[PDB]
Amino acid sequence: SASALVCLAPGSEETEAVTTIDLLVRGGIKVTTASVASDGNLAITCSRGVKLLADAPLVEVADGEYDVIVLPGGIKGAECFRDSTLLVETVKQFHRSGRIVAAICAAPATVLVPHDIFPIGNMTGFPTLKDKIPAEQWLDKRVVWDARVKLLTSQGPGTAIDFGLKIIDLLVGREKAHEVASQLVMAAGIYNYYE
Amino acid sequence: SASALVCLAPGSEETEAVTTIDLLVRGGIKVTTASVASDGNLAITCSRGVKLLADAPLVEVADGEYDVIVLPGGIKGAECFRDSTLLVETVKQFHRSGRIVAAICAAPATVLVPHDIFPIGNMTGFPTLKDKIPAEQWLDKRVVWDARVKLLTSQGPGTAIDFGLKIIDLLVGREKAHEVASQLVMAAGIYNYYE
Ligand SMILES: [Mg+2]
Ligand SMILES: [Mg+2]
Repeated sequence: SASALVCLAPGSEETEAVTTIDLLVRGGIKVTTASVASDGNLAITCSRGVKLLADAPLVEVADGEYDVIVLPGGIKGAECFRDSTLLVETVKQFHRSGRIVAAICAAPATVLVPHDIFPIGNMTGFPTLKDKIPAEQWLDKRVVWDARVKLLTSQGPGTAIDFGLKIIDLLVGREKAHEVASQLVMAAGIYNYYE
Repeated sequence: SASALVCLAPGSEETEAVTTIDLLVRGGIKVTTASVASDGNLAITCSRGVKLLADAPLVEVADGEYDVIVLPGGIKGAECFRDSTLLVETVKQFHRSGRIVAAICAAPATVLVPHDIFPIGNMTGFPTLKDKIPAEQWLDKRVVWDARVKLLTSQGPGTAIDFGLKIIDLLVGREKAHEVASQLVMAAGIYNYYE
């Protein structure tokens, strides 16, 4: 029953987006990808040229019943998100309605901080952009989950597995996260949800 | 100047394919994606439903002068590769002309073994498919580079970074592989090609 709205824009980071989508599907989460292209185009060219088809334009699915909204990074993709009134309103509405906001890489500093969506809360993002996250909020962790504000953040292409697994934990739980992790041949430095 | 031909078929594993493409581009390698087993259609639905647009049909690019041919996994995609005469012949021709064959996940066992492409090569692949690789050829390692036959293999979605980085090391050098690795925020456990 859990569901995720994964946003995509021209210049989104394709490893971040695709890894996350794949993991969520493996976790039994229904995924809808939403284009935030300004014209509604669904055929998105990502930051390294990968061409990815979104399922729907954001305006058609933003009001949907999703448990989490996911913001991939990629500098130009994140700038598109920042500059989209609809995207920002949608993020705010997920937060205000008690749902989860998940953002990786460039997205925290580029989207969340300028719009002051989370004035209180811990967050991370891509490390070269750490001076764009307020110092009292920054943590240098692969994933940061601040349950007080239901904000999940993560750092870069290489933390996309950690990020996706944490979304699975938050939507479906530890058993499913561990199950998905066990499928991947993941590196020892990524938490695998069993103790 | 280095270039790569990344093959895509219905059911290819999208994290494996996309992570590899992204890393290669970050390494300064020109990447062409080719659809296989689709009668020329460029829209490829991957194993978890991610839809990619390939650059060209394989038949149109198979005789390009790429330095490496990359075979993503995903069991259905790898079966399409196995069952495509053009794919198999292209892989053989890359090898005979002194170029690299790179295969991940289901691709070694599904494509390389049944066609006896590398009959005494050493190789890895997805662990649950160990029984599909002749016992004397199997290594259980995140990445295997058999320099004698120019065969690069790797294990799963979670080894796609390791796989892509070794391609960069081989085609454009260790310093570039480290530069790319340093961009990613990689997990502990993955080799970063530093000094
Ligand atoms: Mg503040
Ligand atoms: Mg044999």
